[PDB]
Amino acid sequence: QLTPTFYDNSCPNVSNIVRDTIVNELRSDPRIAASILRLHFHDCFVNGCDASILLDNTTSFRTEKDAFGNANSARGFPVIDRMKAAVESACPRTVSCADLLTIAAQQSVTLAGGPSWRVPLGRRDSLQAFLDLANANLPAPFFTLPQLKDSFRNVGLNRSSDLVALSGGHTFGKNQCRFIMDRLYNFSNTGLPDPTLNTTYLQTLRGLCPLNGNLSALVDFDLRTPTIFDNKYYVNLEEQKGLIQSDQELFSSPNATDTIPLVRSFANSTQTFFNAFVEAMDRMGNITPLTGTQGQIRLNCRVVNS
Ligand code: HEM
Ligand SMILES: [Ca+2]
Ligand SMILES: [Ca+2]
Repeated sequence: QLTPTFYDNSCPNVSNIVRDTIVNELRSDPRIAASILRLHFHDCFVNGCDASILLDNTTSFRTEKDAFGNANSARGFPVIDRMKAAVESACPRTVSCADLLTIAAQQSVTLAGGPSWRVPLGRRDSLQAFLDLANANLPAPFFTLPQLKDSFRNVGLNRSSDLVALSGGHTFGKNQCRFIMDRLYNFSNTGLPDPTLNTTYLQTLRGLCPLNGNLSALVDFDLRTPTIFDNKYYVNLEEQKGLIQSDQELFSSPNATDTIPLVRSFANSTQTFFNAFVEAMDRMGNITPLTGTQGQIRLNCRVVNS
């Protein structure tokens, strides 16, 4: 069983070291908090939160960094290396990369203005990386609501609250133009923009992402508060201003009978959202962890101990 007090004796300063690292990084890179939260999400959805995503290529297995959902998208790896080194200095061979990334994600949310809580700890590091599983398990922005639900259920998160609350991670961070081009100019081969996208916002997005333009250009997930972790993400959905298809479907999908009331509840109360986010975050953080003597306490998050 994972427990929040796992390192209270072996490394009481772990959370503070993680926090300090993120605070320093945020000065030069204001997007790092969002990036780190996403790394934890992509770690947990592939064989569980086992730091498998942090592993680099080997001649025996490919890195998850080359998965469609990670390649030229996932970032912050050097920052994780930095805090790991700092933690290894303070507490040699004690804190796993899996736990480190989980704490990093929580501290990132808190630093961005979100809720503060102690995440369960005790996870251990994987002995391999899973590229094929990452390609299969990571959800895509073009997924329909049924597909999004399927993706979450596939890894162990059955609740619509899990999906709606965790999607709130898009209350900050960036998204490439490439992922919304269809919504803007030719949605589902209709030759028309996605009808669930507010027409005024449509114009704004088209200006940021012109047809035949730079597909790697970045746009804010939350037009209200781009870098603050708050419930504004849901207010946007209510006005048909979710950025990607997967965001707006939580409110507009024909299959959203169960998700609409959740979107409204989170848009109506910060407390309700934050409570749900922490609950869902801990559930995601409890996905098939290696514990006890299983796996290792990786010294270098990029490679398995030898
Ligand atoms: C429900 C399905 C989800 C889909 C389809 C999805 C899709 C995406 C896409 C397309 C991007 C843009 C990547 C890029 O342009 O490089 C992204 C970014 C992001 N996602 Fe998600 N996401 C989902 C769920 C989540 C969850 C559960 C979290 C965390 C709790 C999360 C947190 C983030 C953050 C913070 C960013 C910004 C990262 C950065 O700016 O570096 N996402 N997501
Ligand atoms: Ca993983
Ligand atoms: Ca926000």
